Amino acid sequence: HEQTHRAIFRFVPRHEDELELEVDDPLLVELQAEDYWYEAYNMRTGARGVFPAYYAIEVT
Amino acid sequence: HEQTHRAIFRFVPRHEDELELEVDDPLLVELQAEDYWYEAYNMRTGARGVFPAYYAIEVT
Amino acid sequence: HEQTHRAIFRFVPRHEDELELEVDDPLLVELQAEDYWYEAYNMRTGARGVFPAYYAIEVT
Amino acid sequence: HEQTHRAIFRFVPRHEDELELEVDDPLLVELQAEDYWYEAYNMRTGARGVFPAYYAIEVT
Repeated sequence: HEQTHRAIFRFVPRHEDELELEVDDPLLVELQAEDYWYEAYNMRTGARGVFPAYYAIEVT
Repeated sequence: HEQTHRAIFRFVPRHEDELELEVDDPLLVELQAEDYWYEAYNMRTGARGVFPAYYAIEVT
Repeated sequence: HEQTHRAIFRFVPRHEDELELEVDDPLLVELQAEDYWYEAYNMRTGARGVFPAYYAIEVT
Repeated sequence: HEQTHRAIFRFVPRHEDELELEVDDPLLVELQAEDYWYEAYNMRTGARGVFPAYYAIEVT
């Protein structure tokens, strides 16, 4: 589908379900959990996973 | 010992080693890992654990 | 229009085009430049100007 | 002399006196102005200048 967010901080995973993030990485957020994590697809690396909500910003 | 940082965003753990954070929580960071995670002690809840570096700011 | 961000750090200008920021100041970001600066309107002081991107966070 | 801080956010100048910053750049802060700006020397690029205080953290 289409790009919803952009990563603003670098995020390096420590757990299996976490998604790696480079700054300015295009993201397609598929779910915004109630516990403040985002389930998304990294369009640069073609990878799915979760990451802390504050590491990304919407693109609008 | 003494307070080094202050949590600025709310962080809810998903993994055993992660530390829960409320906004404005006093933190005593014991280690600043090279992969961008902080090992700290939450002075409000008396709990140890790790969390994403950008969720806290130094107090000076 | 409506509030988009919130200032999180105190920012005191040094140049004519920079916008003064108090912590927790409501901001209406009108443009997110590609060089990492934000052109915004401070709803508390009714002033326009630019400031470093990391000094504000979206409100959602 | 010796390294005092580390840049944590990317900073791209807009004015002559501002100092460019890459994330994790070693900095030798020479002055901590009262208006929240830092006059420093970037040890990676060998350049002097000023930048917003919150973009760097001490190394201790």
